[PDB]
Amino acid sequence: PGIVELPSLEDLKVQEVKVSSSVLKAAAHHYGAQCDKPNKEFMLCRWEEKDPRRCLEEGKLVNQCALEFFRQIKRHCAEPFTEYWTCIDYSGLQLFRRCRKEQAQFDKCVLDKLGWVRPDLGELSKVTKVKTDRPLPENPYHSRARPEPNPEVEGDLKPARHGSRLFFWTM
Amino acid sequence: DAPEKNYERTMAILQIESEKAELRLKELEVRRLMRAKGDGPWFQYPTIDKALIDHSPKATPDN
Ligand SMILES: CCCCCCCCCCCCCCCCCC(=O)OC[C@H](COP(=O)([O-])OC[C@H](O)COP(=O)([O-])OC[C@H](COC(=O)CCCCCCCCCCCCCCCCC)OC(=O)CCCCCCCCCCCCCCCCC)OC(=O)CCCCCCCCCCCCCCCCC
Repeated sequence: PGIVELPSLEDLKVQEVKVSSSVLKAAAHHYGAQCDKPNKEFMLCRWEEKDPRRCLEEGKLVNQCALEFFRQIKRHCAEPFTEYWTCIDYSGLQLFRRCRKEQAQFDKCVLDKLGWVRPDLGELSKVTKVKTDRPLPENPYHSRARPEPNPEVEGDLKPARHGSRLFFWTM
Repeated sequence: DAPEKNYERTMAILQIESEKAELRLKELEVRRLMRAKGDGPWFQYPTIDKALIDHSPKATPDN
């Protein structure tokens, strides 16, 4: 069959978010609140196109919007964020409940210096609507033509001509 | 019976039996063509109902 089309290695170069998972988990709710729109544009494009190769640029926007998220933490609130993700980082399951006072200090410093409200219980799991300018994929499965069905039954049912027609039976 | 009655009764019998014979030959040919091609209402062995397929957004996108 045909040749698969891989993008170049230059099309895969982006400035990586080189932080650990406890840094991401400590900043997760404010990341979902602030970096909402390009993340949801990317995931809409990702569930609609069903191809990562059709989703690179929006993905780069995700990797563009995460970094601007962290710099805006790193400029203003590096101390409560560091003290909070260290405590998140201690736990082997990375519990939020072990770290509520560092969470409260990080939320206080962020709400004072940046005005970000942490999302309540239920908010980040909502199904949201996304207004994009890319087109809807008309054939996302790349399906070819389907076979035509067999012709249906039509016409009023007349009796059997001369019955069963079984060898000598007249009905 | 009259020769008229037996004669025309015989012709009615011959019409009925010749029509039955032509229809039996057609029945053989129809069964042969439908088993060969599968495009008639007979020999329609089932395939999977596509009303069973889930069309919701799944947990992972590539599907
Ligand atoms: C106003 C509203 C009301 C109106 C009412 C109008 C009517 C008023 C009268 C009411 C009564 C009507 C009766 C029914 C209509 C006539 C049917 C008829 O005679 O068909 C002839 C039928 C076909 O001959 P036909 O000349 O081409 O057709 C004449 C009509 O057009 C026949 O018409 P058809 O072409 O439309 O017939 C359709 C088709 C015509 O037939 C065919 O297309 C051919 C296939 C027939 C079957 C062949 C099977 C062969 C292999 C098995 C053989 C078994 C062994 C034989 C018997 C052993 C002893 C029991 O019939 C069948 O296929 C059915 C099978 C035969 C059943 C006949 C009725 C039996 C009822 C009483 C049963 C009593 C026992 C009988 C003996 C058991 C065996 C039947 O003859 C035979 O098949 C030969 C055997 C005789 C059958 C039974 C005769 C009925 C009277 C029996 C009285 C004596 C009983 C003695 C005691 C018990 C036995 C020891």
